Amino acid sequence: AERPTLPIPDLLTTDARNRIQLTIGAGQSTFGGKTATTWGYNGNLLGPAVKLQRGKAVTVDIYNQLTEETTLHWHGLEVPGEVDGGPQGIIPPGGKRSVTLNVDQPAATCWFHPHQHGKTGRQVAMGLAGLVVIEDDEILKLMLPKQWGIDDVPVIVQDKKFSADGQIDYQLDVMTAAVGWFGDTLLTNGAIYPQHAAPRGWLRLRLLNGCNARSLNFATSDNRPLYVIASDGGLLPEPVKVSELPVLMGERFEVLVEVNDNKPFDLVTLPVSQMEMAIAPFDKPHPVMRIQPIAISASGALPDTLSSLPALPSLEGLTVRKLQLSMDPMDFHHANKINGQAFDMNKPMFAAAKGQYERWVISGVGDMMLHPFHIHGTQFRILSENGKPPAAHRAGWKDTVKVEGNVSEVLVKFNHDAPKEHAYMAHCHLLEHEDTGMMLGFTV
Ligand SMILES: [Cu+2]
Ligand SMILES: [Cu+2]
Repeated sequence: AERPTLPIPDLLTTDARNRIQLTIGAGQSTFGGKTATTWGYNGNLLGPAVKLQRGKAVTVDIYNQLTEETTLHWHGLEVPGEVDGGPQGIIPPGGKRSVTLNVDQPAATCWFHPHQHGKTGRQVAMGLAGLVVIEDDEILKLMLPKQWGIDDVPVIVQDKKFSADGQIDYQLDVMTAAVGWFGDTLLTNGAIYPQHAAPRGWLRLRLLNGCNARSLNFATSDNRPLYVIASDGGLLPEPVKVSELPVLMGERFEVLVEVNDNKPFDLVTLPVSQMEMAIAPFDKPHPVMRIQPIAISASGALPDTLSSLPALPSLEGLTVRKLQLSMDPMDFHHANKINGQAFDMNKPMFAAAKGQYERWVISGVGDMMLHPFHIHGTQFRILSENGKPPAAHRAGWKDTVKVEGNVSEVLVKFNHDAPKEHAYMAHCHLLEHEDTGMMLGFTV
């Protein structure tokens, strides 16, 4: 048995009447010979890549065929509260939901997943995640690698814990609420250590850390560089060459990597400093996927310049908001907090100004856990990350910011409304923390 081929999510576009159908359902997937019940969008596991065009409205019809309630959140999309599919956007079992997305942001890889209050971790663990590929008039002029599933590939990396029966083993209990749900089976687009057939020249990887709790650190088996071309919210001004790429839960980077000879190399994840994430088999470099070159040459290029990043404005005069994350020293369902309160679906913590720059200061000072802090409804600028100026590859458009025993500062603006009944969320994207209170709503 050769390694399995990397599964490629289907590139899903609008039909005749500008509609997209998404069915949330249960099926079966096989993992190392053993069948398991899994959940998928438009299939058994994970989901398709929804492809939107900047400025072209589309309607998404969502059918919930699960045995519990769900929501469908578009992680990274600047859309109104009413289509954002946070915990208020309940779709009951057997239920249907329609949403109009009017995409009004630069080209980027976003994603979608459940946001059910207290169940998100379980619902992502069982298999639900999809991709969103935004294109605009600018990115297509660049001549990047762009053959979907050939030289432009999504890489959804996820660990799972299985019971001896072969079934996914999720439980949100008093330890998971603290440290997060993780396992020793690493999945790459839902496959174990797949291989991807790549043409000579530039391979474009759209990396997503789709793990509940585990952070990742991408490198190559032979330490060839990754050229970072994009972050969560789209293109950097120019490529940032790195030898390793840390990626928090819920973050996307797009990287070019060279396929310059006929020899296979792996994309790996390196050991991380995170409570209990460096236990074997993550105590050494762990293979993510085998890149197998084909003698085909690909025309994609690494442009010396990608885009223009607008100047930071003056920070004098801007509203400051302080967000203190805290974990109850020892009811575990409400142990994690922001500003001393566990998520109340009913009571938004504050109202942001529409179209007005704000500085949000997020503080994990008082514990040493990793909190990838995610704000809905915006692509922001990181001003300070964990008490340093941001790394070059992290200094563009971001929807997540590291908070780990220190203080981060991001420049935020909300171009779209979110009323009380469909508030935006701001939360830790360690899903078990989210599910145990580490989240607020806010209005616009
Ligand atoms: Cu989000
Ligand atoms: Cu957290």
